[PDB]
Amino acid sequence: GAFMYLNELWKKKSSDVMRFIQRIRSWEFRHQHTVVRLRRPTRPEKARMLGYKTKQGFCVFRVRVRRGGRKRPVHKGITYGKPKTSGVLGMKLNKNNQAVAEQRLGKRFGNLRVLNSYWVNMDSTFKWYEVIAVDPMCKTIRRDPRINWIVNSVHKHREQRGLTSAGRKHRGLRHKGHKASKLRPSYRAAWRRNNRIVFLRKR
Amino acid sequence: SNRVTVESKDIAAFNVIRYPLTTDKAMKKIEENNTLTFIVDSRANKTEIKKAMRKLYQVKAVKVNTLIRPDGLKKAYIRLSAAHDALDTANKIGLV
Amino acid sequence: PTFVTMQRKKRVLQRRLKVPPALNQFTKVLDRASRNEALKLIKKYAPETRKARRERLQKVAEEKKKDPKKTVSTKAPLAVVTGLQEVTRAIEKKQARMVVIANNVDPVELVLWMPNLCRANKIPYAIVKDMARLGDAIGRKTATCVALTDVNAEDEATLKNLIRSVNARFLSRSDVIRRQWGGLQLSLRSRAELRKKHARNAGVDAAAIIQ
Amino acid sequence: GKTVLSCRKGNGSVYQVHGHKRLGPAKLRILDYAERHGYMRGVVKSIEHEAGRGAALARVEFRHPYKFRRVKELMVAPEGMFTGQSVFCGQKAPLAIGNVLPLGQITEGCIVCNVEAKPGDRGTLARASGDYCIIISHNHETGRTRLKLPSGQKKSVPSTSRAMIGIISGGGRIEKPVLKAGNSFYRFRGKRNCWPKVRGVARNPVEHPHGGGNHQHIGHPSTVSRHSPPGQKVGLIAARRTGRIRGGKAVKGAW
RNA sequence: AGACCUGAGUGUGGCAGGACUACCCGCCGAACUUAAGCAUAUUACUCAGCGGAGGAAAAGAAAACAACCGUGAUUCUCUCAGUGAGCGGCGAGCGAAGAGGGAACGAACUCGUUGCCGAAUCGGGUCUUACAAGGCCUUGAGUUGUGGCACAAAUAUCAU
RNA sequence: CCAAAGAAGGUGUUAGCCCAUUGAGCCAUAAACCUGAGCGCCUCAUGAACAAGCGAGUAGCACUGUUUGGGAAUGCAGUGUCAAGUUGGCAGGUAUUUGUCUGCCAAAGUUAAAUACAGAGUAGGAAGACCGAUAGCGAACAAGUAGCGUGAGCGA
RNA sequence: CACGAGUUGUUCGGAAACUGAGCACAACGUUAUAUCGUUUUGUUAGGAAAGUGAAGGUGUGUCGGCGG
RNA sequence: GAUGCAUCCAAGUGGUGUAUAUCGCAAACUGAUUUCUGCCCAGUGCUCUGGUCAACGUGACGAGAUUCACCGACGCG
RNA sequence: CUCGGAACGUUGCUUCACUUAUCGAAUGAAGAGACCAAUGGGUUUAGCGUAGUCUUCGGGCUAUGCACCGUCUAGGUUUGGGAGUCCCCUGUGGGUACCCAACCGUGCUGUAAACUGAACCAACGGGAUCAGUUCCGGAGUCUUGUUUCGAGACACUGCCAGAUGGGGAGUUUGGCUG
RNA sequence: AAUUACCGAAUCUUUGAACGCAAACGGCGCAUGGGAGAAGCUCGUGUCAUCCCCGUGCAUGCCAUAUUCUCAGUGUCGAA
Ligand SMILES: [K+]
Ligand SMILES: [K+]
Ligand SMILES: [K+]
Ligand SMILES: [K+]
Ligand SMILES: [K+]
Ligand SMILES: [K+]
Ligand SMILES: [K+]
Ligand SMILES: [K+]
Ligand SMILES: [K+]
Ligand SMILES: [K+]
Ligand SMILES: [K+]
Ligand SMILES: [K+]
Ligand SMILES: [K+]
Ligand SMILES: [K+]
Ligand SMILES: [K+]
Ligand SMILES: [K+]
Ligand SMILES: [K+]
Ligand SMILES: [Mg+2]
Ligand SMILES: [Mg+2]
Ligand SMILES: [Mg+2]
Ligand SMILES: [Mg+2]
Ligand SMILES: [Mg+2]
Ligand SMILES: [Mg+2]
Ligand SMILES: [Mg+2]
Ligand SMILES: [Mg+2]
Ligand SMILES: [Mg+2]
Ligand SMILES: [Mg+2]
Ligand SMILES: [Mg+2]
Ligand SMILES: [Mg+2]
Ligand SMILES: [Mg+2]
Ligand SMILES: [Mg+2]
Ligand SMILES: [Mg+2]
Ligand SMILES: [Mg+2]
Ligand SMILES: [Mg+2]
Ligand SMILES: [Mg+2]
Ligand SMILES: [Mg+2]
Ligand SMILES: [Mg+2]
Ligand SMILES: [Mg+2]
Ligand SMILES: [Mg+2]
Ligand SMILES: [Mg+2]
Ligand SMILES: [Mg+2]
Ligand SMILES: [Mg+2]
Ligand SMILES: [Mg+2]
Ligand SMILES: [Mg+2]
Ligand SMILES: [Mg+2]
Ligand SMILES: [Mg+2]
Ligand SMILES: [Mg+2]
Ligand SMILES: [Mg+2]
Ligand SMILES: [Mg+2]
Ligand code: NA
Ligand code: NA
Ligand code: NA
Ligand code: NA
Ligand code: NA
Ligand code: NA
Ligand code: NA
Ligand code: NA
Ligand code: NA
Ligand code: NA
Ligand code: NA
Ligand code: NA
Ligand code: NA
Ligand code: NA
Repeated sequence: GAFMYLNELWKKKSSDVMRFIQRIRSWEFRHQHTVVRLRRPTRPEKARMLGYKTKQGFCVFRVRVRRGGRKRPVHKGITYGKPKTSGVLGMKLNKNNQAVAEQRLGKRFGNLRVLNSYWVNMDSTFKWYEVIAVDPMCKTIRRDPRINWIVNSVHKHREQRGLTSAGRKHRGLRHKGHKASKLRPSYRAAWRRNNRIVFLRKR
Repeated sequence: SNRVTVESKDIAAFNVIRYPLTTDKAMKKIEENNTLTFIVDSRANKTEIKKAMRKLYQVKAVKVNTLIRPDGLKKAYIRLSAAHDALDTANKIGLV
Repeated sequence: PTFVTMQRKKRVLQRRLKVPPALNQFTKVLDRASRNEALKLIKKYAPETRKARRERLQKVAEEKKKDPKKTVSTKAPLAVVTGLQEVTRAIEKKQARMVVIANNVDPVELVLWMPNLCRANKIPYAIVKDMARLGDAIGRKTATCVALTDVNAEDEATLKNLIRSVNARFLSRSDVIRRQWGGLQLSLRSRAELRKKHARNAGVDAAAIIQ
Repeated sequence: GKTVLSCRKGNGSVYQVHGHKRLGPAKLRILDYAERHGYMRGVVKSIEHEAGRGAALARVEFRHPYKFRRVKELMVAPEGMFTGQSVFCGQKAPLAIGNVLPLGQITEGCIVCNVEAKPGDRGTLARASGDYCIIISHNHETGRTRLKLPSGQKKSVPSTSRAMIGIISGGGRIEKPVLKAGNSFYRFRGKRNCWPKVRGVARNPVEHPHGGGNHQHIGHPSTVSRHSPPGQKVGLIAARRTGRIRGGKAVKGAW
């Protein structure tokens, strides 16, 4: 189908034609807002893959995040304590930019449920992700068996708890077995299991 | 309308005017200044007190002077028209 | 307004930059006369409306209830193939006699590959001016592409002439299309400045030639 | 240690400008079509003093080029400007003192003020009292005019930038001795919180690199590097030389 | 004229906002302390800080272990094991996993894709005792794709 | 004298029989819940037999930071660079280049139970080899009260 | 200490209803994090923040004027 | 001489001197007149002209990891 | 061993020209550029040729013409053409001294020593249906588009690398001992 | 018509996320309904200017929507 052709075209991201398209798009995005509502996704194939449907109640927002590593927000770069915890510029956030963009969108628009997001463009200073959101109060959403689940309360602000795909990625849930033994079900849960002192009754 | 409770227009002045005062100064003003002293609603208007006197005691108030007491109540000095006897209206109210 | 400024500057940038052939091929659209003729044919073979389809299905149901033994075909009357998935399937199966692709689809990657697929499968294809005009032809708001798979005997000659005129522009010029780069177009003020500069320096170096 | 005063002044706070009683920015009129093609005539209505400035300001009334109204610009007056004077601003303005002309229309060797570093900049050079630039030469190939600035430097600017003819008023303010800390107090009252000045050697080691010691001295050389961090760059910053200048003053500034 | 693309204004119908916060999920994150000093280390992926849910949360249906005569989503317990694993100024210290006995368990499903269909879809009116998983209508949305059928627990579905 | 009841509360001393309790049962119920997936009716669904694909700025890889028992790198983050799919990929706890074997098929999503409640609530219960009014909660009492501090707070 | 009283405004003071040094809601940016920044040198915001109306259309009421 | 100098700030189309413009801003020292301020650039600063110093590149041996050569700026000399 | 060239593709630097990214200004984004015409653009402004060279025979593609887009001006200077002083009383009042072309010019009604006047909400003229009722110009037109100006692919943005760096952070600064 | 207990129906001042706008102000709006009106008019009767009173709506963002609402763009076409 046409999906195969769009998928291969978007796998060829370093070609001349795709570089031209992405440069024009990056200029246009650079001259817009941080969060922009769109009628249709820029990549319909990727959006449909990640959960978007051309139905009433589905929304797409393009969110912009600045690129680069984290700076520790200490006054004048002054830190007190051991020299180990003294770096101000070389530290890195333990959360990826896709998760940051999803969280910014979800915190800005609290009446929507964030479902997924995908990379569309990046330039020397910015990075753009399209975030799929669902309206929980729409009859089309509330009567569809395949998106019904997002209306429940356990899914409120899932992007803030890191339950989206990018959240799982930076939590390490992409791995199983010996690669994620201390990270499952979460690192806090594993720490609790491993560090709680157990007092059996008769011992 | 999102407010559905039944509110009666004929009982509004009973809330505006609560009870009269029978202190020495209040009774002193009745005889000479044609003035009745009342305790009224603390959020009430002088115009609303003037209307409430007409609706309740069928008298015309030419002047109303209100003060909020140091204990939080509101006290109104209502001077009746010269056509009305403040002593007669006080007798009708039930204070003497 | 910012959106006005950006929509004008986007066109300016697209003209000023160097456009690779894959994107530049959509600038060289079919001519006006053949575009009007193709839209006339597409509108003649437009898909049936919701009401028309519903009445046809109701009549089919009545013909079924008249006697269950007789089987009535529920196939729709012959029409154009409309929709990205259906047109792609028609091209891939080589069922399409002639494909029409709008040049102003954004995202362009929906139809950027379609001329190459049509060329590879040897199906005649034309690039036309508006998905809005295609949608007006087919009864919708817009249309990325439309495929003519078959026509009636009355329209066979029109389809053949359209195929020839379309192949004149698109299928027979494949070598030029695959290699022609676009863009690099100067502004009017820049062209005027260059012309005046050349006029000023027209004969400064006349005394350096021996003759 | 504690923060140095030169770095504390960068926070603003109580070290900002005393802008109350000031009339506003003193600029040339906008570079509009009338200035770029013909000229505009305005009338000097009043000459006034602004707190914190040593030169006089001129309120010049022009007509609006597009509307039925009057504009009333406020500029720095050149010396000799009087009330009722006619000021011509544009390409076709005559070469007279107080007129604003493009730098390409002014003869070489002319003394100008309120010079624009960029076209449309509305004047940023030679604006202190008694100061002026000298037009050295024009270059019609590149369209640029060379000027000698009040500091003695030479600067090339686009010839479309405008300039007022004459020197800035109030010249000779610095030749009168102040004689009194009270006079200095009143002088700086309209400028900002920068006076009196405490010497670094008179402070403690916690606040200043120069402070401390049983004798009032700078322990280390007072010439500091250009790459010194803030709080360390105090004293003579990136000095190419020191001591009493002999045999001729050089032109201060970068090359 | 007109379209449709992008973007406004208004009407109409909604929702977000704060509290709580024991537990749980995401970030951010010390130091006292211990090393008889101290900088790696330790405390501790802890306190404090900032978000977000729920009666639980998270996890969860193999890109899993293993190396067997093999096992079979997740979670938890005993055990493995303070370990002849490992990590560590190899110092002070730190430190898991598979297997086994159990608890639980009707435990599995959905989409994109690919084939074959193609508006059969969704809202909105109106009607049926019905804001029906129903009929009828509707350009309103959608062909820049909504919905159906079949993909291993599989071997057609579609009539009548 | 009672006990299918001895149950431990009250009552002017230490109560099975002074009182209340201590049991079968009985009566009454918005919805939900449970019951030949309780059972009719209308409506609406619906069961059985009559060839190609499979998730790309992704996975890698480099550098830097961090985290881990994970050690020529257990996860993750930044930035650079960036696949395969016709020795297809991934894992197999010493880096490399091979070539064999085994298990599995990443980069959408949902999912109950067994588990937590380490300074929460709501409506109830059962208690205790606990404390006994300088104790046990700060608070057995008009206690976060009176009072104190500009305030954050502190607090009988 | 107990008990009972006492404060009356068209014009007084404030507000309605001015501007100042200033502040910081919106907006926009930033931040893992808004509980951060900017926000008067005429003055928000890449920024479509005017709902108000000079004429003249047309009706209605109040005039004068013309002829009949 | 403003795409400046000093300097705030975790950050931004962020902030201060600067509503400024060298008779100006910013940073030091000495301390009213008056009379003067000698010699020293070795040291240590500061400043201005032509061996070594990183990453990155570039090539090569090798199955490859690895390695080696070359190039390489402030700075220092 | 060294040196000389092609004639190719590619490319490491780099001059110069440019402009669209980007940067610096200014402005209420208030008048940019052209018309004065390419080393320009159109087969929805590519029409007509010519010569190659292709073709899916429908047409292209390279050159190279010609045509179109696409034009109007203050003023200066000189070339042609036509064509209408009078009242009252010497004074006063009212009026006429045109058009066309070319070339220059380049958007141009004002000043050039200054010494404080006023200017808004159009007069008016055409064309259609005295006055309506509309148009139109008065008050040029155009747009390969950019608010304008200055820079401009460097310096502006990330990341990696090295210097320097008490400006600041942490720590330490043995023992024995008349 | 006891009183207790329990609860299905009612009430529920001023605030506060607090949201018409402010605020050491029991302040001030704008719509849209009411109410009371001792001037005036009308015939104590109606009606009622100014005034005073009360209810409801009116923050911002987002989403959906418009019997298919009103617009903007030297965006793309298409008429003309
Ligand atoms: K960042
Ligand atoms: K630090
Ligand atoms: K486990
Ligand atoms: K001072
Ligand atoms: K110790
Ligand atoms: K740790
Ligand atoms: K087991
Ligand atoms: K007892
Ligand atoms: K294998
Ligand atoms: K889940
Ligand atoms: K738990
Ligand atoms: K509990
Ligand atoms: K003396
Ligand atoms: K020296
Ligand atoms: K060197
Ligand atoms: K420019
Ligand atoms: K338009
Ligand atoms: Mg971090
Ligand atoms: Mg898990
Ligand atoms: Mg009073
Ligand atoms: Mg001292
Ligand atoms: Mg110091
Ligand atoms: Mg001294
Ligand atoms: Mg000294
Ligand atoms: Mg905490
Ligand atoms: Mg549970
Ligand atoms: Mg869950
Ligand atoms: Mg540890
Ligand atoms: Mg689908
Ligand atoms: Mg049954
Ligand atoms: Mg039944
Ligand atoms: Mg990657
Ligand atoms: Mg660690
Ligand atoms: Mg560790
Ligand atoms: Mg897969
Ligand atoms: Mg017990
Ligand atoms: Mg006691
Ligand atoms: Mg106690
Ligand atoms: Mg106590
Ligand atoms: Mg007392
Ligand atoms: Mg007063
Ligand atoms: Mg102010
Ligand atoms: Mg400011
Ligand atoms: Mg002296
Ligand atoms: Mg000396
Ligand atoms: Mg031809
Ligand atoms: Mg041709
Ligand atoms: Mg050609
Ligand atoms: Mg409020
Ligand atoms: Na200021
Ligand atoms: Na010292
Ligand atoms: Na909340
Ligand atoms: Na087990
Ligand atoms: Na018992
Ligand atoms: Na000195
Ligand atoms: Na002194
Ligand atoms: Na001094
Ligand atoms: Na020396
Ligand atoms: Na070297
Ligand atoms: Na401008
Ligand atoms: Na240091
Ligand atoms: Na120190
Ligand atoms: Na110390």
